[PDB]
Amino acid sequence: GSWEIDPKDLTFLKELGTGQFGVVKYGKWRGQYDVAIKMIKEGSMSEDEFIEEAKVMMNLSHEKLVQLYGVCTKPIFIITEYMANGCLLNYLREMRHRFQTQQLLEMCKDVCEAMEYLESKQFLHRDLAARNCLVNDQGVVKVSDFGLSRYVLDDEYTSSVGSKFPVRWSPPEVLMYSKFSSKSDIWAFGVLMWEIYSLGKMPYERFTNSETAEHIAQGLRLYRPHLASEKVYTIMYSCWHEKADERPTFKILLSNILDVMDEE
Ligand SMILES: Cc1cc(-c2ccnc(Nc3cnn(C)c3)n2)ccc1CNC(=O)N1CC(OC(C)C)C1
Repeated sequence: GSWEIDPKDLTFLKELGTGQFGVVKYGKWRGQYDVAIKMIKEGSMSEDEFIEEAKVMMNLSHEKLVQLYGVCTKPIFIITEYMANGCLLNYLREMRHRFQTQQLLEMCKDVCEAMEYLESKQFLHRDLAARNCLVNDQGVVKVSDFGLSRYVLDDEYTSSVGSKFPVRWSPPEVLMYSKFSSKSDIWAFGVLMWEIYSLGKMPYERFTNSETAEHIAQGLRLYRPHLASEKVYTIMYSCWHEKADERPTFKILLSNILDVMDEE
């Protein structure tokens, strides 16, 4: 099929790590083109549902999305774009980079462009956070594994009380009522900007998940990272309005980030 990649066209070269579905490896497709290969461990994925949605994910084409090239469905494999510099979260925590804030702003812009595109397709990421962003050889950040949360069978990940749930990237109405929308992706983007300007600090670093959920339920918020200007903090803070309707769109966040870039 159009979505299906012949696994005999793959050459496995390096292990990259382990995620919710198991090992990811680096390799080549037809001897020439770098790819990342997710080897989906048995029982970790609702596979038939994912296969049908891979038809829609293939067509989600934006330069700031980590592209899904295809799937191996005859473990099943997911074949994606390769990002030489790995995960954004680990990238931010490498102090050797000595990032300027203009560089941090450009990572935010990168992610916001991917997400303005997904929102234009009415497609929700559902687990946006720095761990689900990757960095290529030119320092470009792209958004990875968008939509994949729907096919995770692990109950610790899919329940809002589970140990693996993205509590610290979740708006109040997700934590209280499981009400997901474009505005929960907005909430998580603001936490992501906070992670970037915090150089990979855990949000609510001194709190448990349970204490975070009570905190944000009482109206309390993350506060300004040392490297965020007042204008940058205003942008991320706009994402955390208690009323989902009063949060910006990604088109509006993109205009604000572009505005501020004119100041560095
Ligand atoms: C290990 C790994 C590598 C990659 C990957 C892809 C492309 N390029 C590179 N490059 C690179 C260079 N160095 N390193 C170390 C990596 N890496 C992508 C994901 C993962 C693991 N997460 C995972 O699979 N998840 C599915 C998602 O599910 C939730 C959203 C529900 C989280």
